[PDB]
Amino acid sequence: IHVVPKLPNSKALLQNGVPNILSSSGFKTVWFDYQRYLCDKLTLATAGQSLESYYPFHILLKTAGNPLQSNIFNLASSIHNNHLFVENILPSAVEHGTNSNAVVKTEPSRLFLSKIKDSFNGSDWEVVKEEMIYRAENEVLGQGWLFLVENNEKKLFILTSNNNGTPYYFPRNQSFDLNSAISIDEFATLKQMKELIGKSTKLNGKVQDWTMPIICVNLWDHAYLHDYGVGNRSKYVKNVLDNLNWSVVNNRIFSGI
Amino acid sequence: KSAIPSKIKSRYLVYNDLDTLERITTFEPRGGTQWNRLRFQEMGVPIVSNIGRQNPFFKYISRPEDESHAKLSLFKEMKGDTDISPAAMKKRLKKITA
Amino acid sequence: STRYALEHLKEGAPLKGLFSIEGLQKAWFDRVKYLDAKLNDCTNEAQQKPLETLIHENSKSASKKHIVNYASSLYNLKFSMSSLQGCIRTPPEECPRLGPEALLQTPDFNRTISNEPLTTGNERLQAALISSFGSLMEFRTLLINSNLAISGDGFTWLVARRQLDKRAMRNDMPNRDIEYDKLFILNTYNAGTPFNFSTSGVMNELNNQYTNMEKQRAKEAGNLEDSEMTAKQAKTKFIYETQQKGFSGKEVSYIPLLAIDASPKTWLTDYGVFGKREYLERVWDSIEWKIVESRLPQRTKIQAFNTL
Amino acid sequence: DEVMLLQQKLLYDEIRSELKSLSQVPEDEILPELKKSLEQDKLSDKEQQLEAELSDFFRNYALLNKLFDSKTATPTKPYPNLIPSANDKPYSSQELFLRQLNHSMRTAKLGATISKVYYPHKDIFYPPLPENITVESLMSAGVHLGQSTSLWRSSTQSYIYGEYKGIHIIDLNQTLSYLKRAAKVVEGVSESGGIILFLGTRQGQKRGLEEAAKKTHGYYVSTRWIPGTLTNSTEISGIWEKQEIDSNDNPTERALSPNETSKQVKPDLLVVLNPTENRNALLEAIKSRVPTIAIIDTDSEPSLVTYPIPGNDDSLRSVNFLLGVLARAGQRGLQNRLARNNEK
Amino acid sequence: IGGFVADVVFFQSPPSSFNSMGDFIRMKTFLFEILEASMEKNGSVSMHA
Amino acid sequence: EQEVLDVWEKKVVEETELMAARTSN
Amino acid sequence: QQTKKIDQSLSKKLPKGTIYDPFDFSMGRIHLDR
Ligand SMILES: [Mg+2]
Repeated sequence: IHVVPKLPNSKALLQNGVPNILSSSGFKTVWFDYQRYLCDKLTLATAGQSLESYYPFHILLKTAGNPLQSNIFNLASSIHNNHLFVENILPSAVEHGTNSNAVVKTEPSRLFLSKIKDSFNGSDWEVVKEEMIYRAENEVLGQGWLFLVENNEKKLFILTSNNNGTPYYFPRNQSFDLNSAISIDEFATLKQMKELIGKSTKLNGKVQDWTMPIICVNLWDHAYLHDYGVGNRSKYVKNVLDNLNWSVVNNRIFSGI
Repeated sequence: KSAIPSKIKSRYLVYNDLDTLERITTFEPRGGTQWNRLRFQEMGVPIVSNIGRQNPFFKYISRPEDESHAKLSLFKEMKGDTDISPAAMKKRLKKITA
Repeated sequence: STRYALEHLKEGAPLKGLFSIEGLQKAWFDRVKYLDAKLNDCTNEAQQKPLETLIHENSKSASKKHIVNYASSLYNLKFSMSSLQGCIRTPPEECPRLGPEALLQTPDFNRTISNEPLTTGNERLQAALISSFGSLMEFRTLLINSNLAISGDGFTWLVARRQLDKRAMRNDMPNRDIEYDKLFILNTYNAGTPFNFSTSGVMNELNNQYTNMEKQRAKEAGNLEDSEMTAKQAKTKFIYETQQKGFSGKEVSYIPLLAIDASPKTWLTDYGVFGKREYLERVWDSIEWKIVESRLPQRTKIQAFNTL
Repeated sequence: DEVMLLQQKLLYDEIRSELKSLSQVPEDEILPELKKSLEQDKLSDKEQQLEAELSDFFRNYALLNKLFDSKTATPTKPYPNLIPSANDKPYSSQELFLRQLNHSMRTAKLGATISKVYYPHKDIFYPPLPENITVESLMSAGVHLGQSTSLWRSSTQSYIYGEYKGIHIIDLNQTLSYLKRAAKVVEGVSESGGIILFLGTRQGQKRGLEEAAKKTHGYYVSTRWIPGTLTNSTEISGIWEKQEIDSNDNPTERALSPNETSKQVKPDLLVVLNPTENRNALLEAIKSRVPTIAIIDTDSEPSLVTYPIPGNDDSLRSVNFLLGVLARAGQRGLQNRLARNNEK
Repeated sequence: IGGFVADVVFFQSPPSSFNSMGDFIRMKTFLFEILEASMEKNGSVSMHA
Repeated sequence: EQEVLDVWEKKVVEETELMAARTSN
Repeated sequence: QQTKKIDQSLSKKLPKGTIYDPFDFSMGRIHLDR
């Protein structure tokens, strides 16, 4: 059985919702409704199979190669990405208890700022934010996810996923939409991706990758339609970008000690 | 009932008896019909119901329209025990006769 | 929005058992307003042209792809919402919201049927449907299953195959233009267009240009072609063409006849998430078959009703 | 500083290259030229003090260096040997592995949490307490399956609930009762401070035997039962060594007499997970008066063992389940004894 | 074809690869287009390629 | 199938050599 | 090329419609069915 994890301050999030980002009803829809739907779907899909004993992340990693296991792959990816998103937008990572943790707001770390500096030609974090929203609104034509990710080259970069993609595994990034017209350079990118796949030396048809997610934002209408409405996803993304759990973001960042 | 030996490195098998007089489990470290079915699904050519109408997976109200030489079908049903003509079908025929 | 209005729907009104006032607004009117705004914001000075003509004339170009995006989305929503008329069931605003038990609930498409065209008197459409999908139960189950399966914003269409006659694209041939062969069901995602005659071969042409440019690079670098360079590319090209080899003459095109929307924006407002099945069922009950029977083109009389 | 740390990790090797150089050339062509310059370099400048200091330096460093010395902390930082890479250059494989561990411990678990799923290691490490075992749990473990009808030992007719799929089905109710009694007796010996020996030779049982033995401070055998272990202890095991321990089960580091260490040391409770293949041990235990416990299948004599536990013995899950229950009973007993002698 | 033996038709000419490879033709892989798939009373699946 | 058919190939060539040799005798 | 004709003693003729597995092509199948 895959059950929805217990978020901290669940009573607060249920009574009033996450501040400045989502309403009580909207957060209900995005988590207490959609996550339950997704988890029950996954349980019914993987019941009576070896995959029932693995967490969604390992499920998506295992099922990435297999074509036919696209339902379980998509379900696991959506569950994991949704939890990542909600975790990074949590107001308080740890319950206040008898301590006044709310007295201080979270801020990005100097290591994160330096990482941005090197990664984006020494551009400001706000510049990267505006470029991120522009890319998100220009690329994802429908449902999808937005990621700021870190590769093995120690440099952050932006990744846009359509429907239910995974930053971790690159052939399933779902970055490109082939429904509409496509460009020569993009076709070449797909071709070199195919060649890199062909280079694989295992029957499983797997290629190593280490693209880890530092920041995740859900673009599914289940999150924004109720409050912001049609066509305002840009404002929704802007708001979530400005309001984040930088403790979680920094913890995701790799320290090296 | 038994613990399969160690050298079986495959996660699939088939079997008939849990235990036997020889203190072994009659099994075979096999199972590939799953792969045949998955390959067929990949081919993705649906099966057409030639001659036979009224796809079985669906309920219909056409059965009431049952007018086709029912005597032959009834003869078939009576002769259920098709194994031994002088004994099996004979005793089934005797039951039907009674 | 005036150029894309419809008699059935009105402003500040709910649909019969399908959409509330707010549901209809946020589903149709907000979407059409936003699409019109952005489409006119983009370079579409030839607005007087029909949407279908715009899509056909402008395509196969990343530089002019957002125009196709928005126009195709608008046309898709238009066609998908056109067929709806309303149903007998209770309005959603009064109908209780569904919960997790909806998933466990078992469908009854295998044992029931409703809203048959024969009731409205479209025996032509009924005969076509039976000859194509076997039975109305087959057809209904296929439609609902496919639409519930599609997750991202998309549509499910009842398409009719039209086999282009051997010609050099000579127009104005009345009484023989719109002739279909068989009925099929198709899925489209985001901005997909169910016509296929302005769509087939895009990747093949991209691959051809790519291999040609790679050949130029090899020649200018003084390289020699390899076994894979001469065999793998040839095999890929051959399979591509054979797969998109419907017929010798301009292949085969598809005439739309019906479309159903799967975008969550259409049904999450008044059905939550668990109610996608219920929304699809009510959509089925809310099809006016007169529109689809009107859109159904003639059958291929040539050789078929000729039987000679 | 950090520049000295990042100076390519191998610098000033030209000095080594030079000291390698000038050696291949013969001496006759170099040394005369260098030695014919001392007459010039002597000059007249004062040198006494400087040369005395230099000589003292040579004596102290070159001639007084200690090649071998002498007559004859907290590992706060992990991966001390680990070294960092350059900021501009990509991650190292080790750095990737550590980042992987960080992700696994923090973000990988995200998603959903699993429930009502079986994990084999939990049978060994988190066994239930005897009073909480259920017939459902035993059936899930598979204790109910027995040998085929064709191998049935009629002496076990009282433990059969029936036959299904061509094999006998043990009565889990009787299994549960006998298991409760066995758990109580093992716990009793645990408080008494006796010696509990768990014996299982079938493949894969070593993990369970070792865990049980360690958590009840007992002993285990998994390779083979040397015949005469108890009936011929003087010969089989006299060479090995014993300990003297206090009531708290702590070594006291007291020298032992040769005779004291050469006396026999006999188990107080013998649990056998494979009685069928371990007949010799049961006979030695009976003839040496050692109470024994066993898991009895439908083809094993129940009379050889004082406290039988009717159940399957050919499956690791069942044997692990039962052995873990017994081990936790022994553990609670040991805990009670430790508490009592720690605080009266 | 994918675990199933299928009845294969030829496009009016057997390839010269058949004459070249003889009885060892199983070594090489070819491309097939599945016209139809049907059933038989014995439970067998008869597919045409 | 390929990893089986290569072994089958080698086996068939060796055995056909053997049987041609025996037939020649 | 090389020898081009072989007998039926060691070449499995799969019936039409029958489901098969890769192992069927091995030399082992011939030994098993004999
Ligand atoms: Mg046994």
